[PDB]
Amino acid sequence: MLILGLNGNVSAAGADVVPNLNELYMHDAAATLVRDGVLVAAVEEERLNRIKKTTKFPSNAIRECLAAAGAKPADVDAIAYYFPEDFFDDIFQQLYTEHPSVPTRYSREMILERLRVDLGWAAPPDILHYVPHHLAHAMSTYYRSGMREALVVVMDGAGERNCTTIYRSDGAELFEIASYPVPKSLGMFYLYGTRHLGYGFGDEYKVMGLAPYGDPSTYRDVFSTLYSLGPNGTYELIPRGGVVFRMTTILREHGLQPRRRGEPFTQAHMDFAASVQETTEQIAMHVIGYWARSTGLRNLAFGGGVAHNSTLNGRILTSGLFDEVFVHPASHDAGSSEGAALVVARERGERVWPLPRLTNASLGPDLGDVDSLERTLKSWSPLVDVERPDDIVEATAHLLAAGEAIGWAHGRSEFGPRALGNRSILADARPKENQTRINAMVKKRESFRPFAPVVTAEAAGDYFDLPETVGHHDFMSFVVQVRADRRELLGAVTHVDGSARVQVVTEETNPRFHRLVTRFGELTGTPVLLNTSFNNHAEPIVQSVDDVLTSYLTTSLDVLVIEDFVVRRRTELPLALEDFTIGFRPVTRLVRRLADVSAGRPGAPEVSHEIYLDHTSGPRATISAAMYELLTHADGVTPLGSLGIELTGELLTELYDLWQGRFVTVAPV
Amino acid sequence: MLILGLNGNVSAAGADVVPNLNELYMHDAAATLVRDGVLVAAVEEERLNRIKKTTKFPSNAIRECLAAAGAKPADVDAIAYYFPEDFFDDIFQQLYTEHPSVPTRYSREMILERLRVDLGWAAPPDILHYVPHHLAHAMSTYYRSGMREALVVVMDGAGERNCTTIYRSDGAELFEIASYPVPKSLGMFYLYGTRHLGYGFGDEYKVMGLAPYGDPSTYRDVFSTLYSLGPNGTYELIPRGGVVFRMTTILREHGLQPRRRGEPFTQAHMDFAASVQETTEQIAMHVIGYWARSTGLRNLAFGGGVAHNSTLNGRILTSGLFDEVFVHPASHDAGSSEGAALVVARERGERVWPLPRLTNASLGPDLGDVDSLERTLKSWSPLVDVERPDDIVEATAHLLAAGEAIGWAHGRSEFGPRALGNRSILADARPKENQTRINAMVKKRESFRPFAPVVTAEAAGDYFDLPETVGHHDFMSFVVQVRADRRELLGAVTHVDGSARVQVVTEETNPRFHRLVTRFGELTGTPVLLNTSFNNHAEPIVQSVDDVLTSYLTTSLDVLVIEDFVVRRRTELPLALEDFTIGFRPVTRLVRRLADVSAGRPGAPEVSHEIYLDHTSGPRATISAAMYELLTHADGVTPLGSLGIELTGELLTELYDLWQGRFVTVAPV
Ligand SMILES: [Fe+3]
Ligand SMILES: [Fe+3]
Repeated sequence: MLILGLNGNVSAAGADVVPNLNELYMHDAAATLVRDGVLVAAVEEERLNRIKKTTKFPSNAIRECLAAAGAKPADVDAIAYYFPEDFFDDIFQQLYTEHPSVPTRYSREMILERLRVDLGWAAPPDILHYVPHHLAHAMSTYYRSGMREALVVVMDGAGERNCTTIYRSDGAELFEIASYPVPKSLGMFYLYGTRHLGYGFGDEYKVMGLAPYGDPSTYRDVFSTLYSLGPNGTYELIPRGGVVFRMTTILREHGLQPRRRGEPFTQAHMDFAASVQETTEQIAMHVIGYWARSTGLRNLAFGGGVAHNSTLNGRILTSGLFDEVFVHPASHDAGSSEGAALVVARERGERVWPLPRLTNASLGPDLGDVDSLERTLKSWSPLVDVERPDDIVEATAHLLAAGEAIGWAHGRSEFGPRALGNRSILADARPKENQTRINAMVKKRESFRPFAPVVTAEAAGDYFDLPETVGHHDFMSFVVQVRADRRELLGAVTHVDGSARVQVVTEETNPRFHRLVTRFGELTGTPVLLNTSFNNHAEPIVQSVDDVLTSYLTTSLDVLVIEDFVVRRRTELPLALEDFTIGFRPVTRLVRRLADVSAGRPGAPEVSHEIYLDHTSGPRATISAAMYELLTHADGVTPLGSLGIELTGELLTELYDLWQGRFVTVAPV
Repeated sequence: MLILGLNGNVSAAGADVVPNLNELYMHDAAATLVRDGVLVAAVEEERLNRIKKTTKFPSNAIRECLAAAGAKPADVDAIAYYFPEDFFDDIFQQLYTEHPSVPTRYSREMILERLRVDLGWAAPPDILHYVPHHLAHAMSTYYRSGMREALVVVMDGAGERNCTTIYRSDGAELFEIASYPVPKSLGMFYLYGTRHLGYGFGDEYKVMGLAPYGDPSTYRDVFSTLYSLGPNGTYELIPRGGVVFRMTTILREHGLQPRRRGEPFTQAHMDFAASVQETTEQIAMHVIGYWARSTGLRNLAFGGGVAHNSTLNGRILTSGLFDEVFVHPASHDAGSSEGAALVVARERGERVWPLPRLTNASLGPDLGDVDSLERTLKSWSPLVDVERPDDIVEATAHLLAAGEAIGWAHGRSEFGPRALGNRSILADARPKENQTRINAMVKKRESFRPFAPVVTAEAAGDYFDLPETVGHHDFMSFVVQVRADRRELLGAVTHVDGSARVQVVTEETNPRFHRLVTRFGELTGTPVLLNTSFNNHAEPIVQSVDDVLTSYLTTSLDVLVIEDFVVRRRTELPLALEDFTIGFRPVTRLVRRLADVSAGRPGAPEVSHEIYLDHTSGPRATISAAMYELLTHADGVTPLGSLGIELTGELLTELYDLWQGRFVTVAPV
């Protein structure tokens, strides 16, 4: 049976269902394809529409999943949606009361319309089926664990009814044993803390990264008025919601004002981070500990968005409550779509359980074959030199050992937030100064951010203190201690408390990446690399050849390795664009705006030129009259060189700024 | 002692404190000036910035109040704000967590900055004082009643703590005896109902207008699951707030979807309106009845926004619980600003109580003197003919009796939502077809809307069944029955149940308007007129000469009476604008926008031209390339005739559309 699982809102490519549709309303849109129980293809819409954690309907994800799996629309037996229909339709109705001119169409109709318009794919209404949100999460987590018995815990932001649901397995089935209502959400608590630290939706892992620098005791007393642990795994949490969240009143009362975007981080900020992280662990371990003791289960499969807290995951491993713990690479909403697919297949009669443990998150589209790639690379030759060594792994280990920081792109893209050796930025794990270098210089972000190591399965025990409890480390789900005698050596990837978010790579999972790490260690003595996501500040992980080339050229990475090829910039900045086109993204908007900005009596209006990305939280940039004129010609087909506009260094430098911001698409003819 | 009272948010003229600042966040911004306890000047910011129920800081209102009262900034002893400081600062902090780049400035600083920037008025921080929201409401309502003892009830949307507060007077002081928390808000319930009917914030009185057409029994069973009345004046109301309001789930469950803007009203819609109104009355009378019986008080002073429900007010009169009832012309937040002023004066030592009953809501700016007006009118002569009869009241009664519908503007503008004979549209109350005519034709709105009569104090008992309980009818606060033997006669102002929102005008309140109504009755036999607000669909009540002339000329009113002058259009449409200027409002935005709207590979972007008003819920209009070009010259100074652009009928008709929409300011040189 072939099932398509979906999550996300219903918005088209170009405009949203409502103006500035809340970013909480079905974020991390994705599609999964499940064939006889096996996840055969999976990718998040963000990788394709280039909008971080997008809520847009995942049309592109569907197209690519089908092609990646060698399936056609007609092969799909059913479509599974990650939330119940009456809940989703309740949300739409709410929206419609707030926006009187938006037509009252419900989710079923709207989903099918998207399939029809974007994919030319019409189906009978009853192809669509809907599933409880927590069950979707839980089925995904449990089935992908391969475990024959497990305590299965889902902790997130919010389902239709609960923030947290506890299940025990019963062979192929799940028995729900407990839940905690939406107001007790750890996900929502962590997000509030993240917003207080001057961040937004999606930035939770940054707070988790800052927390080790802080002292949880500075604000312990204040935090103790925000929650309590009760008997038998019960807890209370300060009730979110209202004109003013009660938490806001309390913080302001104690003299804590929220950090602004781009301000430095004080010790006070780090302390607050530590308090948010500590509080989250206290409650999560209170719940998990109680239910582990009560059920006597020693296998845990943990999911929902809170399972992306790898520090918490580490605490789970060291508690000694379990013998084995599994966390899915996509424990956020994108992963629950495949859980919906599993539920729907089961309801339809399919019996696939049990399945092998998921070991490989590389389920997105690949880069095409190497022949077509070589051809594409020739089209980029005004900007880059291309070489094809006898052995790409051999060449790459040498690049790494000589001290180069590289883009590394091959095979199918990683499903879930973590790069794992298919769309990675790589460098030596040893030099401590690589933290500043990859951050401040290459990615352009905050310096405090820690980096994650990858080690081979063969060498893991030589660098890390792996706990007695067996975690599955294929997806960087867990924090572990670096061996004390290796902390100095592993300068770029050891946090201030001696910890690291570790990727333990096996040959089976990723032979090329495993061989790379193996060879690097033969050359240097140390089979460990730094592995961070391949993206600048303005984009999600790169997906296509176009994305990879753009990202390489608009950051200051030393060199790009894509499939069999080594690619290096020919100049410092990619300014020779004569034979390149400029195009708009669906969300690009270019304006000449007039406004009378004087005080007193009205006077002559002033002209501004501006480009912006018309999605929730979309960036914006002032541009010159000359840039405006140029971009009126951004048709995605005409070469820049033959627009009869003089391509000055000034104009091209301005264009480069916009390319770096991803406001436009720059590609060869 | 001279106190300035303020309400509203802190936004500048041109942009809001945050993007798309919620319209609930301090709406109906206003300023009041209280001198030795007497309201000497009062006006809402909306009348000046031309934005309905604006949340913008009331800079213009302050300027005009000062000038209207013959005061300078330096004369003001203190500034009073209608909410507590810690509540307002809590709201800002909330906002700042949601918007990381907005600087964390608190209300005191931000208010004083507005005074400094907009008015050139600097003061020491401690000039500003803040007051509990319900006490502000209650002091305003009670003091303006002139009552020596009263039950004082405040029912609104939300204060900092309660939706409803009950007080009994103690001479000049108020003793709080009871409150109901914010989740029990009648104001919020009524707004939700209003949104379900395809309306928005501010439209509550439209729902109240529709309710008599409906049958409250159709949905009685459904509605009974939304609330209950308990012992001793207690009640429960369905808890608002959450992902989905529980009320939304219930409505959708029973097959009730929200009406879209501009759709026709079915019997089902009218029934729903009747249910919302009935429910509101059931609860309000449950609370008021209990407290009237418990306190034994037979004088009621009723305030807060729910006191603008004139149907409810009528039910209060007929209950027989009271001997006298007073409702302020501005019972919404604009009126509470003067309550804050009264509290602050009392705290500072002033003892003004008791004061005479408020009888006159005409406290805004006047139209200047008649000499300057005659001069201004000459400047409009390309568009209008101006005549100056010996006796304006005599001429006007004749216009009315001959069947003309008129604009009528004189003296100081009305404070609060109701026009009362200073900025009114007037017509014969007798012809039933005037309902369709003033609505569908002149104002451009829904046909169902009822119209309100004005009668003289001398004649009130001849047309209306005034209840035994004495209501103060100076401000159209109460609904009463039209005498059965006059319902047929008073065709334009009698609702389907025989009721009307009546204005009983005295000579003292408005001598000119009283004389007009008196003379009209001498001419026709019937001293009753239709009296509706002077505004089209796209604006609040007209304020200035410019506003009045614009409104007259951009609607299809027959004739304008302004002060001593009769003004008539020279052509059907005001197209001779050669000697007129065009200007932007502070919120006007004119754009040439590009976007690639194709599907498939990117292609050439498309150009759109558009003008919009950059405030929350601001209108927007597509315009032609030719209109765009023209408006680039809208400097508010250069005459249209000498721009060297050909003023075709087509272009001028398009301009007229925009003028009617208030997207631009059109005025003589
Ligand atoms: Fe989820
Ligand atoms: Fe209020």
